[PDB]
Amino acid sequence: TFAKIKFSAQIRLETGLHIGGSDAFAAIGAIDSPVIKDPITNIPIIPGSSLKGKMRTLLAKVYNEKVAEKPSDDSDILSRLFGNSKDKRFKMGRLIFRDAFLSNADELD
RNA sequence: ACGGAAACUUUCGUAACUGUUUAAUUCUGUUCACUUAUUC
Repeated sequence: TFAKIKFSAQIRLETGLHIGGSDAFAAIGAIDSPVIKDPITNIPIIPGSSLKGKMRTLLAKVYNEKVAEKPSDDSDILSRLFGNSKDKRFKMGRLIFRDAFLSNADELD
């Protein structure tokens, strides 16, 4: 009737990425867009907005039936997984992500 | 050298007792700080 499925995993980075954050003040040697971190502490963290915006794009190009043009209006077979602000049959999404935090500080030092 | 002369409709007493503009309601549904790039 109503179940809760939590996909707990550990994202391992094999190659250093580069995602721009807010302002260019993460250190004393920046000149371009740095990396988003934590407003309280000083640990490089990755938000959850970049995961939904990238996984949906790479998935809607093989599981679709029509050439897309605008978001929330392509491939109805997967629109119920992320959401749709135009279809009256559903509005809320059934896939809630989470801002991944760096928990590798217990053995990095 | 008047059917006149003498004289408070006056004294007393809250329009009063009682009583929620109340019950119900996410300012949210879609959204990578991105694209091209030999520290040689």
